[PDB]
Amino acid sequence: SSKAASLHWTGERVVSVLLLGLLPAAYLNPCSAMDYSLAAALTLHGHWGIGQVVTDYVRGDALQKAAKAGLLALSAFTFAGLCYFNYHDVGICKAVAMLWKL
Amino acid sequence: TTAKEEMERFWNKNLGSNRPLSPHITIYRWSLPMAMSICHRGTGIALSAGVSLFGLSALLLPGNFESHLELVKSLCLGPTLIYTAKFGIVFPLMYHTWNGIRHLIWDLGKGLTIPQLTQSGVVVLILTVLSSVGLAAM
Amino acid sequence: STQYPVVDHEFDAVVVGAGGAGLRAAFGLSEAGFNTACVTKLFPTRSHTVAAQGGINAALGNMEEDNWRWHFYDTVKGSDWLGDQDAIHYMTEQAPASVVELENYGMPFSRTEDGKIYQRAFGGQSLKFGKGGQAHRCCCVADRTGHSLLHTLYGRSLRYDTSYFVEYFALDLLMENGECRGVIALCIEDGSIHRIRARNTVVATGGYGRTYFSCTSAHTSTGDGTAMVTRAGLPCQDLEFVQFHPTGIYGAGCLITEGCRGEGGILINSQGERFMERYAPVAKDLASRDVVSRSMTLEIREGRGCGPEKDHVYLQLHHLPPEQLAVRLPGISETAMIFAGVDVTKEPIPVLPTVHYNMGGIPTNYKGQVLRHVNGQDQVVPGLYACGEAACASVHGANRLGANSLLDLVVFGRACALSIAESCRPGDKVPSIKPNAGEESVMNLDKLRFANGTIRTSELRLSMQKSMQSHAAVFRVGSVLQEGCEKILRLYGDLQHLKTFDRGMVWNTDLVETLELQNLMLCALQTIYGAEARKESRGAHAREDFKERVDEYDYSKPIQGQQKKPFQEHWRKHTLSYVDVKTGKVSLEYRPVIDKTLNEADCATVPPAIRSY
Amino acid sequence: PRIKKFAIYRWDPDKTGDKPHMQTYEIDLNNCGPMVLDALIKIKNEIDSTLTFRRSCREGICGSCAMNINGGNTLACTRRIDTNLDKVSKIYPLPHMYVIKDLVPDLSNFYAQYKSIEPYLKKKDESQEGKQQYLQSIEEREKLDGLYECILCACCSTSCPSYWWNGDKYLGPAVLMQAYRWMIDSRDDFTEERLAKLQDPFSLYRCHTIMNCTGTCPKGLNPGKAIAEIKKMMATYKE
Ligand SMILES: *Cc1cc2c(cc1C)nc1c(=O)[nH]c(=O)nc-1n2C[C@H](O)[C@H](O)[C@H](O)COP(=O)(O)OP(=O)(O)OC[C@H]1O[C@@H](n2cnc3c(N)ncnc32)[C@H](O)[C@@H]1O
Ligand code: HEM
Ligand SMILES: COC1=C(OC)C(=O)C(CC=C(C)C)=C(C)C1=O
Ligand code: SF4
Ligand code: F3S
Ligand code: FES
Repeated sequence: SSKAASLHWTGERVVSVLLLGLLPAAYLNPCSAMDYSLAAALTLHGHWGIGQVVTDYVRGDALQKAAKAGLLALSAFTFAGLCYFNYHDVGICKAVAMLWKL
Repeated sequence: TTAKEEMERFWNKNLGSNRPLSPHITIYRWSLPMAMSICHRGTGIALSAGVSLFGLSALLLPGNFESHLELVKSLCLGPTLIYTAKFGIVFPLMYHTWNGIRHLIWDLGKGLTIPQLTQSGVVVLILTVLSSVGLAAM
Repeated sequence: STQYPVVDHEFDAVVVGAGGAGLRAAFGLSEAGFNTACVTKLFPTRSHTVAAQGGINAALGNMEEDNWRWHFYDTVKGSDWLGDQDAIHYMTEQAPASVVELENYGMPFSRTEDGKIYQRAFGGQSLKFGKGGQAHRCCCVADRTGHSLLHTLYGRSLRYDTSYFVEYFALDLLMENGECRGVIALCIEDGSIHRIRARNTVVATGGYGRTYFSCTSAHTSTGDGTAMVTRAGLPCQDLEFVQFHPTGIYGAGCLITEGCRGEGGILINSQGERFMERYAPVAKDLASRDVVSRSMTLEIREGRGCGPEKDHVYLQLHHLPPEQLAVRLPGISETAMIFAGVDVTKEPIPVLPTVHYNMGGIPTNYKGQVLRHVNGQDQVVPGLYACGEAACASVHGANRLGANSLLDLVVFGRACALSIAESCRPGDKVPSIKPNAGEESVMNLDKLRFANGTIRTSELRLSMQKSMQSHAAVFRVGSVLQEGCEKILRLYGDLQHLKTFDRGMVWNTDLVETLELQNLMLCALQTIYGAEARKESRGAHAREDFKERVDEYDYSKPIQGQQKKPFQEHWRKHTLSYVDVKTGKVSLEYRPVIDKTLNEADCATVPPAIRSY
Repeated sequence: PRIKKFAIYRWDPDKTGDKPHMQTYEIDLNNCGPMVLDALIKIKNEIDSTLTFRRSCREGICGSCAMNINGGNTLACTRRIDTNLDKVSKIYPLPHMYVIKDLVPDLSNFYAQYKSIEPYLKKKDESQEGKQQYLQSIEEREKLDGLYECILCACCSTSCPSYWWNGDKYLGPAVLMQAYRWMIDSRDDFTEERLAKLQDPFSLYRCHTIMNCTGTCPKGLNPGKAIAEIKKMMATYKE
């Protein structure tokens, strides 16, 4: 049968190592590219993360279903908001930089 | 009777009864690992909240990032506060980062022994502090 | 009464006890297609067989060439000829198939380089009929064979439709006109009463070592099954032959497998002598349990103890490679440390002969059917079987050969299931039951439930244990024995002055431990009485008055010109005991031991010879 | 004279309106055994025989003792009492479980869970079973050491926060490790289907590698280390 649970588990580890290689990468080479992939991994990883906290603590078909739904929203508005920022603004990298020499 | 029917019987019997649940978190002995497990969540949660707040703010609030920064520069920013706030942000990120590396190593199936466990915990804790103070001055 | 509503269940067969024997009997009955119920007062896996460490005997021939017949010989001899040879034939011939069955079920046996079950040396087991040398047929799972045997059997049982009544206390057999109709039990969870009736009942309730003060057995070994048979007016056999195990920590009485000795370890007295070489040259440290302990127990008398009060001895393993004690005796290293605080790899363990196994129990057929004695003849009790330590098919006779009990468990557990499968069909008419069947049991329950007497259950039990410990130990004599009988019959009287405190319906361990006391008493009465009457020395039963092996003939010298003593003139016979539940009066009789095997051509009878290792 | 104080959880199902509470007992350690179970048995036989708890082997291999002693799940019969008369021992039932009475928990779900992984040997061809001993090199056999010694006491599972919150769908350490026991037995032929049974979000994946299970096993075993081995197998088996 399908190995959905197992694949999702691996998926998480993968973006976990990816988001691990990005932080350094983004320091050594700040650029618009980095700011996007950094937004992708940052939001995905976080989406799957809160996901686990939800399935863990929210008991009931009613609630979990909703919770998962509201989580997806927050994630969507989060990735979009970050991409907006990278487009119509400084970009997370330069924002961090700026924010630091302050 | 099957495994499933046995489970159904179990819940039907206990939920509908005056049987109390024995205490847990209130009595179980805290351990470094258990504590560091909690913090991983807490930080992951706090960290995600921050990132979301940065992205949503970028969509609803007016002005560019600079309008926001200059906005803070002219806020009497005390040096022994700009560093504090800068540390508070670096702390949970670093902790979660190092502990996360530890978590990954475990998935490879390494270091899963009580002895090895405490060592790595101490290490992860030390690296946290170092990289935090370190970054709060970069 | 009727304050306890009763629930009526109906099955094809019922098994009381989920130890090795019970478990094997239960799933074997289901595997055969019978709607089987299995009543146990403990979670199956908590059963005593889990504590078993040694191994299970079987002439598989993995270590060297072997012959189950040599296993047969060794066993009948080790019984001091009080063992029924037909049953011993059945057991040793079936052993190989029974052990391979366990391995095929998934038992994680320790392996050899050929990838076969690893077997090892053990107490008095030879080759070529006591001529070919030390044998190696003790199959084992490291040092936790019992634990693994019970778990794999339990696991295997999950595969079938057997209804397991967990944590249910069997009160009495449902008897009707000399025929068994099932059992009546107390559901410990809610205090309710259940009458599980069936066409066949199998009793595999274990032994009753707890009748004593110091024993290797669990707090749950209370002879509850023996007591039921006794309450039905049925006989119990050879209850006097109580096996004292050599190695038992001076402390709590916990056991250190005899496998230690078979693996290489030795026994040492205070002076440092390997006495088990003085009392028995050839077999030495690795001889019959009854002799080896009789030795040590003696050395303590001469004044050669190995600790403060010089009351015990010292088991050694030190000279064995630290790795070997890790691959062969890892289980004893743990408890040796935990209960003694020792590093076996560099120090000998403190052991002392303590009660261990019960050869006596419910009289059985080699097919597991319970026997009663009528006009000096055996008679099968319709719909009633027994197997395991609680049973006395008597394959152990006057003395159990080490590693033969786990075998017994599996073999006769299977035999019971097979005799039922071969004698009837699932769905057959399940016997009627009077609407008041079990009333006596419930009343006795209700009685102790609210007992407002003067003696505390624990107080009484303690009186019985220390009395047995002092009057019926490794050595005995009429004086010491008779004082014990009246001493124990006195305590039996006190069962009416007992005080209980807990009075709820849920988990009344107060009530059950008391019910268990009633059971332990019936067993002690039969043990001490049958012991006083047996004026001879055979196997574990050693009398100072009579250090003789009184047989039909004098098997030392020749036989032909000699005359055969009348049956009631010798002691080569099983003791049958009864007791008036109401007065505690012990009456006893005897029946012959079976000497013929199942087939002279395939396995010859072994005539009584002189006892020696 | 050496008096030791004992605070013990209590609750009578047959005492209308009773509510969980601690009852303290005192015991002269010179008139007692070295283990916690000895104390329990002692206050059971002399002070209050209404004190209920499971026990049997008092040797540490049956698993009947499982209970929380001073914040830790272990075996009362192996955990030696703290001779520090200044400290008062705290005995509670296994964590987050329905109490039937006093120190006695309902382990029905626990057992049921064990049954669901089919803890027995499964061959594709059972037509020849019972006639010959299956072969297994001592190498393949060593892989079971540390797995088969499980006593099923439930200390581990009952110490896992994930089992505390989702014990209904999360199998727990104890069961997971036995499933692993069967997964790596060279003689079993259903490895692939045993892993497939864990393809959902609860059975296995509620484990977040907290490690309390391993940190509390009375037998020094390592459930967590085994849960991780299953996880690796789960992400690399084919079909
Ligand atoms: C004590 C002991 C014995 C032992 C051993 C180690 C120890 C510490 N090591 C052995 C070894 O290495 N090799 C060997 O050949 N024998 C060894 N032994 C002796 C042997 O293990 C025992 O004789 C045997 O295990 C007894 O098995 P059996 O199946 O007959 O009995 P049990 O496991 O003790 O289980 C009793 C069952 O009956 C149920 N029960 C008891 N009373 C009731 C009541 N009243 N109502 C309902 N059920 C009841 C129990 O719950 C249990 O399931
Ligand atoms: C330095 C890079 C990072 C690494 C290596 C990393 C690694 C991990 C790992 C391995 C886990 C799984 C833990 C488990 O098994 O339960 C995890 C969980 C999580 N992470 Fe990260 N992470 C990183 C950065 C971040 C960031 C920046 C955020 C914030 C947006 C975040 C938020 C979370 C959350 C919310 C969880 C869920 C924890 C839970 O299951 O309760 N992580 N991370
Ligand atoms: C991350 O895993 C953990 C939890 O989630 C399952 C907890 O709730 C908790 C509990 C905290 C409060 C006291 C209920 C702990 C300690 C933990 O380690
Ligand atoms: S692993 Fe350890 S704690 Fe968990 S039941 Fe098996 S014995 Fe107990
Ligand atoms: S505590 Fe649990 S969460 Fe995993 S490691 Fe042990 S199963
Ligand atoms: S009673 Fe058996 S393990 Fe503690």
